Amino acid sequence: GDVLKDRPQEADGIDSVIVVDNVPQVGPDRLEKLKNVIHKIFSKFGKITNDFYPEEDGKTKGYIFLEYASPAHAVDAVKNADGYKLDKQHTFRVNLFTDFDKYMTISDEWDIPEKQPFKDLGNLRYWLEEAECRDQYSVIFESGDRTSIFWNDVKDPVSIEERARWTETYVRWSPKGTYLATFHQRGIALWGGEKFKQIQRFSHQGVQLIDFSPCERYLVTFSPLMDTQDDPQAIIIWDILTGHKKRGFHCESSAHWPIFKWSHDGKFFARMTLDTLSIYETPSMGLLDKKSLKISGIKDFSWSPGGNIIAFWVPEDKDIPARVTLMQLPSRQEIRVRNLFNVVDCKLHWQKNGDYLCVKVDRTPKGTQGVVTNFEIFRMREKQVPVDVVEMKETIIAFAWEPNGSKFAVLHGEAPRISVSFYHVKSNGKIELSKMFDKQQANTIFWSPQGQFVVLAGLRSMNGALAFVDTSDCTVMNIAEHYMASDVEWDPTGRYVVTSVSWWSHKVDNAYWLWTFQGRLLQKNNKDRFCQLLWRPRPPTLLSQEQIKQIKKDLKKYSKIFEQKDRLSQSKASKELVERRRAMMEDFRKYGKAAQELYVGQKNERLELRGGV
Amino acid sequence: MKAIKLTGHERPLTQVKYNKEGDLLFSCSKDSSASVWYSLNGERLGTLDGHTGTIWSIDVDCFTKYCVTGSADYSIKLWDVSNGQCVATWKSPVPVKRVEFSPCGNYFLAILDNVMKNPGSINIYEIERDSATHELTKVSEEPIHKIITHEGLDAATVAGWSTKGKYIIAGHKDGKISKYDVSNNYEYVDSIDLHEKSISDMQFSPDLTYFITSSRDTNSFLVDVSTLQVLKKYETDCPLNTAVITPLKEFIILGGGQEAKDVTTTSANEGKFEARFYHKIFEEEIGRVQGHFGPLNTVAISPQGTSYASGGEDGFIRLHHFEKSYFDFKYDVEKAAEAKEH
Repeated sequence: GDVLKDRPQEADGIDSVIVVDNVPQVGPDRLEKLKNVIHKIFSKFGKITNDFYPEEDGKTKGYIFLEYASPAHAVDAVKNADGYKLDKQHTFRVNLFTDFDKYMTISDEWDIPEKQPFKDLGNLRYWLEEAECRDQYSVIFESGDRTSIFWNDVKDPVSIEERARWTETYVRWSPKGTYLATFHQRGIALWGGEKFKQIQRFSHQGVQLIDFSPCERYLVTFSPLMDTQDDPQAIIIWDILTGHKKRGFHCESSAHWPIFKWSHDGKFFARMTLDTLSIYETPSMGLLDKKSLKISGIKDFSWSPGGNIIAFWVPEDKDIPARVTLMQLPSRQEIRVRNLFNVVDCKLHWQKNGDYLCVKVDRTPKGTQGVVTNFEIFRMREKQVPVDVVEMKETIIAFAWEPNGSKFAVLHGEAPRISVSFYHVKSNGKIELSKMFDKQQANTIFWSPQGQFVVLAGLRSMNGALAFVDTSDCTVMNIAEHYMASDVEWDPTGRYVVTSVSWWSHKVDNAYWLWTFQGRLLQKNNKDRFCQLLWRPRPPTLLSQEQIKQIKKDLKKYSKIFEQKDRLSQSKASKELVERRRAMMEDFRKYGKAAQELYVGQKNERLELRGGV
Repeated sequence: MKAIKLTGHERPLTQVKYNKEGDLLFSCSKDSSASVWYSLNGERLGTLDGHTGTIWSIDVDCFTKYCVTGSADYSIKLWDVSNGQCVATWKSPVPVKRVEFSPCGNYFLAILDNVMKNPGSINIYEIERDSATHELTKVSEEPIHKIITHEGLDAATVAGWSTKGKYIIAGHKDGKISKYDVSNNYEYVDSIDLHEKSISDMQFSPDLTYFITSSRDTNSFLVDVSTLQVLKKYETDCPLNTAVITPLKEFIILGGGQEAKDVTTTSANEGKFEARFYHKIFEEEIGRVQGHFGPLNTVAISPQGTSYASGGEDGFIRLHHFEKSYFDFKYDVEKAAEAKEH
């Protein structure tokens, strides 16, 4: 009962006896009134057959014992309910007194056959062992009714597996490619191990969003379809290392996913209430400082890649003119605020290392127009966060930073084709316009992870519309097809571009297109009801000053050390039993040319290997 | 590939065929009605009813306007594909074992079996067609020519037309192939002696300039039309009923098998009559595709090379759609040579 250390037994004891604790305490009428309530509450398990109401040193009686003609109903009875509640402190607390034949002293404990980091090796390991020559792993929705696995073998993508109905909606990679997150409508699964099976699965239905912390430790699941799974905790956070639901947070209405945003380290997690920013903390998903930050009018918020900072912004809110705020955490201080004044919208673009925050700002004159776009760049390594005001120009529709660097590319509207502007860092300081190119169909700027190559893409156009630029000093290499292009992705090290046409987006061609950085198409493979393509992530495993030095070793001119040896190995792959088969192929092409000739001459017919359109 | 199973026929299959655009599949069996199926999903479009005997052969014209059937009931029928009605019947003094349209649809040949005292023959019929609608205007009750079993050969069992209808190629019950010159009043041109058993199938490449033979003697030969040179030999340990040349890829599909008879089959081993894929040029077995409960009697490939169908002595048709692993299947020297292009 009453003592602040007191509890019922923590497992079942002997089967036959009811122990109920913190009963209605003795006083006027209460003693016989206790029987009067007990023989209604406990009579639904069967009729009371013995009752024992002891007293102890003359102190008021906290517990009673009850027995039944069928005794083994008692083990159900103290499982069937606990906590049923009468007056005052009387909240009936149920147990069976201790076993005396069995004991709880030591067990066999707990096996695990394998865990998550094995298929991190089953990314890197496979990249070493496998013979080819020379690239990335997929990740294809489309060939056939199957979720399917491919390499990039230069000649074709070779298919490794095609698995029938693996996902019931969409399939998502883990950040290093370690797990595959597969949606099943009866619970999200993490498919692990080298040959792919479920190692972990999380029961949440109504889910459509299924995304990781960027450091692979936590999974966040969101149901836009309410069930009674959520009630009403629709944002559910699952810990991958334990395998457990750590939190649910109640549902949402605004805006784009992720609505709940992680820091880079995965230390902090947060969501906006419009009148208050709430900040939640790893490892247990607590509440930082035991507080939430009462700041009003926030229109979006973006975490820095650098430890540990949020950029957020407020438009004109009643008494408050518009501003962009840089806030440091866990201190929670608005370290750099700049009021921007009379803005239709703004977009907050971090550089990839946290070095700079560029803000794209659209300002309003008294005619109520989006008259001019400005670029204003905060510098975060530099003392007291100085600000590069850079640009003034008409209708900027896109902006993108150089990955891992400091250059950027910009698109302007209404000329009447889209104009492209290119920006570099000056040796005297400041970042400034350096080049432009004539107006085009490109609406999307998509840069290589290796910094040099930028794609200018007219996504969701029937034709053309992909243009390719090498950088520094931005020079156009190539322009190519992709009929009804929707989807676009790069190799993590910038060698290959893949672009696709999802059947969710478009239905006049449906395909994936695979292309080498140069201006050489590898292949385009039409696919019958094409759903999706995603490369498996492959981060460079370690990086260091000596690796950065080895990259500079040949000083710039040409080099001839590696590729010529791989081409020599490929040249060896045309030899030894190979020669007889090369001869066969040849003899066949010749036989065919001979008949091809004769038929053109004799009856004017062109031979073929498939029935023409 | 993915396979689904079409059931309609309760009797052993005798022939399956795709149409020119590869969206319909036609089949006949030892039942007296033929079926038409959508090749996309295996849905049954309808049936061809009117024969009273096994239908041995079915063919569909290049327009998909008519199909023709040959029957054990001693008749050939011409059917209108859009309503399934019979528009012409010819009576035969003997069963008809095979029928095929000329490449442009104005003639069909029919193999008349050598039964009772008939020596057998390949009959050629003419369909005069409206040049716009390709509907028929006239059929004659007589064939316009009869190639009677040539002196020294046994009766023909299979026949087809080469490119532009300039030759008829035939296979015979004594393992020979013979060739007839259509311009020159179908005169005998030449023959080769290939198999120790009857020729059980013969099918053409997509351009009709070469063909592939099969026999229950376990061998299959790829043969050039103009020379009758044998180009390739595929050697098996299995009696063959049927064979095809694939479009798109350089593959051959062969099919046959030996009925089990007296030996017990376990549930683990049930459903293992297969089609064998060979590389056309290297003559090497590259795959076996299981699924049938008795010998394969007929195989057909779509002209787009994107699916194939097989019909079994088990009374089922398995319909196969190729997947990405099939389209990308390549020997190392084939990857090399395809890249040498650029």
